[PDB]
Amino acid sequence: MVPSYFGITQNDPFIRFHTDFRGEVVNTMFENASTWTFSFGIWYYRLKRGLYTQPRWKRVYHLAQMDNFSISQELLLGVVNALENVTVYPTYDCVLSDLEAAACLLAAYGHALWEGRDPPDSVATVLGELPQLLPRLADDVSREIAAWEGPVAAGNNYYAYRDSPDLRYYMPLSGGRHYHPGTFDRHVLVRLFHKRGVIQHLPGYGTITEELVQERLSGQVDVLSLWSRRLLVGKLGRDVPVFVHEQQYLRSGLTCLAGLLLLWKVTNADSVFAPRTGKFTLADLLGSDAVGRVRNFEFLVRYYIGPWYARDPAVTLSQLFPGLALLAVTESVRSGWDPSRRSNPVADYMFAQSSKQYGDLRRLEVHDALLFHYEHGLGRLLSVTLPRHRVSTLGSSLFNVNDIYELLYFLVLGFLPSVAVLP
Repeated sequence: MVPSYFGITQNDPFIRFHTDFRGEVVNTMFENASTWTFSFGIWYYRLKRGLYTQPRWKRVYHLAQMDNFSISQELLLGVVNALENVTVYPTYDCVLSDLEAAACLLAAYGHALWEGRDPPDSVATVLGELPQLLPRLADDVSREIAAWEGPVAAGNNYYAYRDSPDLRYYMPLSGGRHYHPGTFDRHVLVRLFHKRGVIQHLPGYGTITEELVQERLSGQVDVLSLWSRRLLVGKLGRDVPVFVHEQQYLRSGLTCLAGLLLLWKVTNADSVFAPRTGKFTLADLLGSDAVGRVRNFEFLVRYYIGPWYARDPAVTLSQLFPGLALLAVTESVRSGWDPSRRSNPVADYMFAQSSKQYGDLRRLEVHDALLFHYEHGLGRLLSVTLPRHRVSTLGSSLFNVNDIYELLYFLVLGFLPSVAVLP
């Protein structure tokens, strides 16, 4: 009964909810706002139009008024549910989120800077320090890209994973829980972390040294392992995973760092106090009755990410930012890339989540195709000359996002409504 609150933008009040932030915000919008007059952009409309002519999906998603940009609550919840699950690792034995894995890599990175930084005490503290750590990481990445050796992976992507065209599942299956040798060879973060001594021995990356054989023989033994244990023993005790051997945590953690780097880059582009371009107002979401250096990213860290992690430590980056997942997947799809060769993968996963015909394995395969697009699109967006410009272009052309204030809400909601139909 004690209400929960999240803060999205500094110019806005906090948003009240009981247990499910996104679900309750969506429900309030359909109950209090004139949704029939809204647009959610052409990407959402094209999805509605495509489904409208398919009787099964028209019924499941309660589609009505074929030539209206407005979408049903059922369709909106369907899309959002698919996006939220993108970086969820749905195995019975998943003990860490992509966010906690990213926090361990970042604490190890901070220690490896050798600048006398105050050691963080927990994942919550590392999250609190993202506004200080991410600019340093972004500077190091920019230097690593400028001095890049050998070829760049397909799509000018510096954050690429080298998977076989036949790889259909995200879970690592080589020698237990490792990805095939060479999977991380062209990934800028892995190259940087290996250069800074964050990662010392990564199976399938580089060559086995005499020191690994000596460690295996004598037992006399690593920055990543030390920081993973320090941050996660409170949560897991003795059962702390070794990221270099349970590579799903290494890969999800790296993808989450790429996601955080992109969020830090685009969220701080302009002030929420500057004159508005778009038509969205908080009243479109909650109803009329209910309502220097740019630091929009720090505001989200303190009033959204931090409080969510405190109440639900299983939270993943796609559950926090389903709009980021929609942008990244769309960037990959539009580029012509396909994980089956190395098309609506969001809609494909929505269908797999609702249909009783799909077994667990088929649903996982469709989930993993969406996640492969997500990783590729995220890497593409972060690798372009001006990431803000490409994100701005996709936002205004497809997702009804026209300024920084609308971008911030879109990233957190997975959609952006505004009055499109007026007398």
